[PDB]
Amino acid sequence: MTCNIKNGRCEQFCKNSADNKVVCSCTEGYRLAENQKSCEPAVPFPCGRVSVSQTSK
Amino acid sequence: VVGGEDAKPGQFPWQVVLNGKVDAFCGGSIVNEKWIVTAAHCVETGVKITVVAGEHNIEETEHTEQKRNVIRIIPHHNYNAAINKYNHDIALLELDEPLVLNSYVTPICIADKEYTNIFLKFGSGYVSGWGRVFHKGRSALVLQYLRVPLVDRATCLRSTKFTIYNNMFCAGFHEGGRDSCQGDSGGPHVTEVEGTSFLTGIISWGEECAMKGKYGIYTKVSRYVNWIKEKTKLT
Ligand SMILES: NC(=[NH2+])c1ccc(N)cc1
Ligand SMILES: [Ca+2]
Repeated sequence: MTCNIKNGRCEQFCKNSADNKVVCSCTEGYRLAENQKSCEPAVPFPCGRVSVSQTSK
Repeated sequence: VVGGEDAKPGQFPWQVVLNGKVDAFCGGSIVNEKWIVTAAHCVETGVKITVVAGEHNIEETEHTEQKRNVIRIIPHHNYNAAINKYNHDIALLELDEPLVLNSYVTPICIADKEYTNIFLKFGSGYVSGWGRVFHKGRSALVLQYLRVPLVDRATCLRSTKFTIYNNMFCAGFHEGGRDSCQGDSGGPHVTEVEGTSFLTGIISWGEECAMKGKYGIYTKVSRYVNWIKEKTKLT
C-alpha cells in the first residue's frame, strides 16, 4: 500500500524502507500492538496525553 | 495570553514556568525527566534559572509542584543575540535531579521533522503560559491557554517591517484581542493529533499584544526536532 494513502492506516507514523513496505511506528513511550497500526502506551505516562480527570463529577 | 481561558489542573502536563531575575518571566516544555525546551532569548547570561513543573496557580501551593535547578544551558548553535535575538530562538535546559512523572508532570511529544511540519499544517495550535493577560497589564496567577490559527506565509511577512525568517511562523487572529504576550515565550505551541499532543512550535516574540494586524512569531520546531532528540536523549 502507498504509505501516502491515508498514512497507511498507521495511527501515528508510516514509512516504506526495504521492499517499499508500509511500516508503522509510534513515538517514544508507545509500542505498536498486534493490531499492527495502533499505538499502545508502553510506559505509565506516555508523552502528549492528559491523565487527570477534567471533571470532579 | 490575552483573550485566553483558565486551564484545568493537569491539562497541559508538559508546561513549566521559569523563575530568575523575575518570577514566571518565561515558560517551557518537558522533553523528558531531565530536559526542558524553551526560547533562547529567555536565557540571559548570569541569571540562575529555576524550573517549576506541575504548576497551576503560580501564587498558591497545589502540592503538584516540582522545583529543579538548571545544570546546563544549550542554546541552538546558530543562535546569536548579537546579530539577531529571535532567530533560532530555541534552547535546552538540563535539570539537576530528574522530575518524577505523573498526571501533572508529563512530557510533550516531539515528532519527525516531516510530521512536525504536517501537524503544523493542521491549522490550529494551543498556546499556554503565565504571561500578561492584557497588553501592558498584569500576569496570570493561573495558567492561561488559547487556540491560535496558522497565518498565511504571505500575510505574516507583510504584517511587520522586521525580517521573518523561515525558522519562524505566524499564528493568531486578524481581529486581534487574542494573542500570546510577554512572560509566555519559551512556552509550547502544541497541535493535538487524535488525543496526543505534539510540540509544533515555541512562543518567541511579537510586537505589542493582541493588536489587530500584527501576530505572534513562533519558532518552527520542525527545523530543530533532530537537535532536540539528540542532546536530550537519555543515558
Ligand atoms: N505574541 C506576541 N505579541 C508576543 C509574544 C511573546 C512576547 N514576549 C512578546 C509578544
Ligand atoms: Ca502553585
